[PDB]
Amino acid sequence: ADLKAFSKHIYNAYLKNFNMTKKKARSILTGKASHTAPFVIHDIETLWQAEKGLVWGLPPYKEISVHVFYRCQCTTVETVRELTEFAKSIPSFSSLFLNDQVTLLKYGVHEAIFAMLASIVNKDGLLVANGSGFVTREFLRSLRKPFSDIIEPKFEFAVKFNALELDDSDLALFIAAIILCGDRPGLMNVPRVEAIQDTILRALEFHLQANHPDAQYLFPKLLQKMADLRQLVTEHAQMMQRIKKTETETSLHPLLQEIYKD
Ligand SMILES: O=C(O)CCCCCOc1ccccc1CN(C(=O)c1ccc(-c2cccnc2)cc1)C1CC1
Ligand SMILES: CCCCCCCO[C@@H]1O[C@H](CO)[C@@H](O)[C@H](O)[C@H]1O
Repeated sequence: ADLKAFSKHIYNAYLKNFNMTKKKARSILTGKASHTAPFVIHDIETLWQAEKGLVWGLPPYKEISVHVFYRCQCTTVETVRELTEFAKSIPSFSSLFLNDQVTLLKYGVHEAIFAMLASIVNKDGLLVANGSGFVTREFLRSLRKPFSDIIEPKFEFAVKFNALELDDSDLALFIAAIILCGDRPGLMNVPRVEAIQDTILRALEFHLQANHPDAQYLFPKLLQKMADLRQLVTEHAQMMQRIKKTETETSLHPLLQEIYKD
């Protein structure tokens, strides 16, 4: 009965802390938010114009693939910051000891990052710089290995995910469900976390039958997506290890070194 209130507070935490909603993202991608459109980045020259000021600091320069890799890090570290504030706005999360909070964010943020990335992605590319840019998938494909191999799987997941047609209120509960996961290694108060997760799942199962009355099997499809996200992030972490090993001139932000340390 109270699930509607617990879930409303999660929605508010979502709207207060995340830079862009799926709502705002889809209106830009479809040309319904402004009479100015995102600047399309599809090669070195458009990339250079975007950096020069059209659209928008980092470690010293090295090459274009690496440059784009540093822009991906900057966006992930920033999204880690929004996920930390989102999580702390969930009272039951803030009741956990600080070390359990860190353990859940450490192993959950990338799963949650890649779930939210679908919102800014279509089959042809994705938005950057708060919607001022659009970077083409074909450009990101043209990057040299291993940087194109770490990017392209996220588009595959994103286009299938977007076929579920979730709105921001669905996503807020789904993200909370990914972060409050009782399985993370070294978790201290596991029973307390599992109870929170279960509450969010029940809130989510209720929310879907109200918001998507005609979509059947959506809840078990979303549970499957959470299992798919765990595997996508396992493969992402393996690809990050190879970059650490073979791309020695490429630096990793220190906060990402901590997440990938284990
Ligand atoms: O392991 C880590 O934590 C760091 C390593 C991540 C490496 C893989 O990152 C991927 C993969 C697929 C899709 C999106 C991203 C990065 N993201 C971007 O929004 C993003 C930002 C800027 C550009 C960009 C800017 C300028 C010119 N060209 C491209 C493109 C994409 C989302 C945060 C995930
Ligand atoms: C900002 C929230 C995201 C934080 C994710 C980074 C977690 O790094 C971990 O921080 C712990 C210190 O508490 C260390 O003990 C671990 O060795 C380290 O892996």
